[PDB]
Amino acid sequence: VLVQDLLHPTAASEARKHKLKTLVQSPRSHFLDVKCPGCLNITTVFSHAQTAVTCESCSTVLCTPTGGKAKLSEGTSFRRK
Amino acid sequence: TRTSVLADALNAINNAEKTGKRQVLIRPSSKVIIKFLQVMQKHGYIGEFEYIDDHRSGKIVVQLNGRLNKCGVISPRFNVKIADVEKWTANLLPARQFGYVILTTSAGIMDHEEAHRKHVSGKILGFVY
Amino acid sequence: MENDKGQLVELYVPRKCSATNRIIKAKDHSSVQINIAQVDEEGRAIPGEYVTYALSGYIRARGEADDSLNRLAQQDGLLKNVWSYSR
Amino acid sequence: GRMHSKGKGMSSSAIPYSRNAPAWFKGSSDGVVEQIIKYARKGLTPSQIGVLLRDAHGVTQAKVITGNKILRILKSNGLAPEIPEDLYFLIKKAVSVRKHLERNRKDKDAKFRLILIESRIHRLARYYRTVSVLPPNWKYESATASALVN
Amino acid sequence: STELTVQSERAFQKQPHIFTNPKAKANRKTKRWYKNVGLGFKTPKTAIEGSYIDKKCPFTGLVSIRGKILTGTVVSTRMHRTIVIRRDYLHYVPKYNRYEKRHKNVPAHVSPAFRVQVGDIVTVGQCRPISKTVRFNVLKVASATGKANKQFAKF
Amino acid sequence: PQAKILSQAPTELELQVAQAFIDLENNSPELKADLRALQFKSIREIEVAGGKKALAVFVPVPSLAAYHKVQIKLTRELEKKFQDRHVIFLAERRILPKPSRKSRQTQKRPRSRTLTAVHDKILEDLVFPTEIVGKRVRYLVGGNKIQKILLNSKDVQHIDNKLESFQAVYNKLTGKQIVFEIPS
RNA sequence: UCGGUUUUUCAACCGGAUCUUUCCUUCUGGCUAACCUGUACUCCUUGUGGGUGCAGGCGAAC
Ligand SMILES: [Zn+2]
Repeated sequence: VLVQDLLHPTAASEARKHKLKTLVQSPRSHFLDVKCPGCLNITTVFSHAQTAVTCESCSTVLCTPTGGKAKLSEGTSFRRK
Repeated sequence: TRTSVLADALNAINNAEKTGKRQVLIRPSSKVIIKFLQVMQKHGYIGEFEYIDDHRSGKIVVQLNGRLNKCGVISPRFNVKIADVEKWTANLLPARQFGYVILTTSAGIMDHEEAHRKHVSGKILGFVY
Repeated sequence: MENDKGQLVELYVPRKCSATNRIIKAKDHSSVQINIAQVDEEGRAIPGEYVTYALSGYIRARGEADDSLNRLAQQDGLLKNVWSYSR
Repeated sequence: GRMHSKGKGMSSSAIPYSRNAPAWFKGSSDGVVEQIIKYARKGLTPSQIGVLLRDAHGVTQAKVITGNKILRILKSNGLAPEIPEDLYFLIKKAVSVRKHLERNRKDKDAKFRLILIESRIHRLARYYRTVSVLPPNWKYESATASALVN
Repeated sequence: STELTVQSERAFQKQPHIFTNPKAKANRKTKRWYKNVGLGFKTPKTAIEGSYIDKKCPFTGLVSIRGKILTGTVVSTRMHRTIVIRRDYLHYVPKYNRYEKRHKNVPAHVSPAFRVQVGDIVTVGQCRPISKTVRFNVLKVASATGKANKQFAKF
Repeated sequence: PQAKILSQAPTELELQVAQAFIDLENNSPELKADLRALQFKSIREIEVAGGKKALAVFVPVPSLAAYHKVQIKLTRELEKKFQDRHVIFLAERRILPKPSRKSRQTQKRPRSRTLTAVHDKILEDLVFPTEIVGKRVRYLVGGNKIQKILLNSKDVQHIDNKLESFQAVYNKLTGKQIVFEIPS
């Protein structure tokens, strides 16, 4: 109110506010770099899916698409970006 | 539809001034808006202002002096004919004296005094008194 | 304002609020003069000399007034840390 | 604020500030292009292709990675559909609705929805005509629409 | 516009006071008379290479362009050798200080020196009253193609 | 290899740069053949207020990706050989003028040869493989447009000793005042 | 100076010419006007104070 030095707010406020209504819009969606229990290879997989996502060639299935963030297949390790 | 953008820019600014915000965020923000703001600045109505280069459309943050009273944009851009100017100023501005009618011309977006001096007029955008 | 060859007219030159620059009106039965004492070491509150503000009725009425006063304080160095640029 | 309901949604895909490639996310451009072409060959439609790229492979938006769009790329390789993807989908939907109506004689709501669909189609048709993607004086509706679909 | 036939009326038609001598040897045979209309217009070669007669043509006839020269879109091609231009303009009502999209149709005779299709803008000229309503001759169908050679989307 | 890898070759500075490049070629597997397919359109010397100097090396454009593939190492090497002075790899772009109401049609301009676009490209390029976050533009009461450029909070130190120099270069190029910034 | 007059000290103010990474529709020839000029050099204050002058060549002065 009255004065809010606008352009630079705290990271917390940005995190809270709808990710469209911010200053410079950036997606708050990651790329899970995922590893499977099968082969020793990592796949760059978007945090959301819309697709049942198999591996590079293997029929392992990494992520099952729910409404939002993809719930990973039971026990699969994953990095970030 | 956000049909006119200058209008939108001014409206929010006006609201801010009425409340007593020291700063406004303008959503779409054009060449035209920027030029208008520059004009306002030149006669000291607006403080600093910062155009965010959104890798999209635009965004303007304004600093308000509290020297603003009403900034209006007139609805169609009436083509205006050098004598018409006088009439408009009589209608739109609180004195024969001060404040400005911000008309776009071929020579650029000027106030009205400047236009008169330059001896060129065109369509009107806004005003600032 | 001035009658041609100098000679000031227009009396009662309005107080402007320090927070909003909005004119403090004649019957601003809402506005206030805030007076804050210039201060020194051991006892010492220096009588006669204040850092002064005026707050216009309207801001106060709205409710957001305390924060404005804080802001004013932080500018004239009457406070540090209390009020920040970003909220 | 939504072309047909009273609803005013703002669910939408956002975009990142960088037009430049996201640094670490490797591969190339040629590979991406190849992938896109393969997908096109398989019968998928632009949006679908993009989706496939984004999730499984190292893709954000083809524009960022290749330079050109998806549709543009398709056009270049000559694999793009004759009736634009969205329009085609609309037509399909319309056909479905018509079929439903054929079966169910009393289903007023369905009819109403069909009307809206038709209107949407008309709008789209007009705009394609204007930008010259559908050859002029081609109208898309009820009898021929079904034939067009597949 | 005419379109083929050349010499198909009840009468048989030629350009007047212009005559082809059977005595002299010429491979070109017929002498065509043309007219440079002026006013910075390039007189279309499709008259000089042409074969039609047509009395209301500005190049290969006695009709001569003076006074007004206007432009505007072609609405209607539906009748023979003439066209309906629609010269659309904005007329001002002061009481409101605003404007009207106003109609008005100029019928203009078209020389077959032109291929004119619906929607094409035409620099038309004023002249000697051709007939009843028609007091203009099509001078420049400036829109040569308007995407006709490049209509196809595929590379 | 002296007066050859320069597109059009007149100046002594250019020759010196070519010589330096030749010297660099002694590395072999990574810094040769990749460096052979690279040309300098010209070099522009920009004097920076603070003792140090800046060198803008102009590149014909289809070469830019290749340059970026190398750049950092190359820049370091150049700094080592041409001491004190900093080096900016820049891309020369045409900047075709605006069509006037009268002026005869230049078969349309592409949004690539527009001034603004060119300037943006320069900003992208002149600043390292750092990649610009956001821009602000300030307009100050006096009437001074000040571009403010936001940089990635990672990498960073590849830019610190050059920021002023970068600013100076930009000013010499365009006229606009840049300020560089990095958030916390 | 016998109430007006013009420069310097000074600004704002409109205008024009420009280079800048930036062209004003383009040339066939008139006409070049003056120097980018120099062919002899000097009337001459110890000299870039001053140009009558004809062979390479500025076009905008239309
Ligand atoms: Zn895996």
